[PDB]
Amino acid sequence: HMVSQETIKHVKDLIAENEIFVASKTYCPYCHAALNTLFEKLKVPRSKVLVLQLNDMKEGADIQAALYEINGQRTVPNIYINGKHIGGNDDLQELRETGELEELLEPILA
Repeated sequence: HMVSQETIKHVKDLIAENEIFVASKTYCPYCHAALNTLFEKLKVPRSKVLVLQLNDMKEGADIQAALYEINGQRTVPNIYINGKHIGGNDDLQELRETGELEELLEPILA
């Protein structure tokens, strides 16, 4: 219970309001891997995805701490698709490999 309810609600809002939400950082190899998969490989429209660079926001550490409380993950990339917690790049690639990611992205690509 490290973070304010204000921050928890704000992060929950970002998760709910955006088709895809990706918590990221600048110069983050695995963040780059996940975004390259989404935008370049799978051609998800960039305008449908909210990407935040935590290290460059005042509220950055606060947002990261909120995500830890919400989903138990402490690292970036931290991905949500259609309100559902995906995880990091490992998780995204695993869903891709089974064919699940295709079905998760379908309603969004429409």
